[PDB]
Amino acid sequence: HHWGYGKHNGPEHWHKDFPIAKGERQSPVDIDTHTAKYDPSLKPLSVSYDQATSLRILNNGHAFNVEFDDSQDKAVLKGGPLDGTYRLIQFHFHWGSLDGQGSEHTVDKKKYAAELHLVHWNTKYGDFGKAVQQPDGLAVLGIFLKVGSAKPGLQKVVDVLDSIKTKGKSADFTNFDPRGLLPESLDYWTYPGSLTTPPLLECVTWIVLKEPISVSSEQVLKFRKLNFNGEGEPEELMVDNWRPAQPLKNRQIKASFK
Ligand SMILES: NS(=O)(=O)c1ccc(F)cc1
Ligand SMILES: [Hg+2]
Ligand SMILES: [Zn+2]
Repeated sequence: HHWGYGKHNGPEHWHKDFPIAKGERQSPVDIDTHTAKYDPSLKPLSVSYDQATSLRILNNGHAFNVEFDDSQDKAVLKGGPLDGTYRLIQFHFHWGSLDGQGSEHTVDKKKYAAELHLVHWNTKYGDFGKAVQQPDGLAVLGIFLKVGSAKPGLQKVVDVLDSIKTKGKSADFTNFDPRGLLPESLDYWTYPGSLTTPPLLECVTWIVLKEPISVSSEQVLKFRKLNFNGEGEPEELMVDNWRPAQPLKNRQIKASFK
């Protein structure tokens, strides 16, 4: 009836309705650290999230998204491998049923427990819908999450999950500061890719951070208690909402550090 991550509508079937799945610049991919080219001409990232306005949080049956007011240049990403300004529209996570899987990108075949995606769109295109029709319309900042110590800034997110347990539920989520989810260093790898969920459009410049953030076992436990199903339908726990690594093909992954 629609795509998902189950046996019958999972990643291995998406190509049937989304032919782009077998394309040339699909994500995610495995980051081979020994083959990434150090590119000294890449500039440092400029993450300016101080006037950021979160509006709400919702469960959409695939994951949960925290949405921001993107009608103005209030929270932006610039510099790095980018030309122009990209406005923050929302962020979400991909996670697993077990601590040893959950991330979409891998490092030297290594899978982390989850992965954060901060989605931005190229302001030169006017709105989000126009950006997805261009090769450089989107910029997604990806951060790996590892099980260890509790992350203070993640707790607000964790406290509200209970109010959006099933598909379609939302709740107001104001005054959330996204800066509390970043690691100390902004060293990164970059490559041309795509959305990791249908429609799988190849409009993305991926920026994967080297240093992961650590979150407590209890914090990740609460993610696994959400539901794929809407209210009143049989329960299907929301876990393993990740796409396996795709072939690199004719692409090169660059690194901003030696
Ligand atoms: N997971 S992701 O590639 O960052 C993604 C971003 C925006 C979407 F609308 C759908 C998927
Ligand atoms: Hg595109
Ligand atoms: Zn994502």
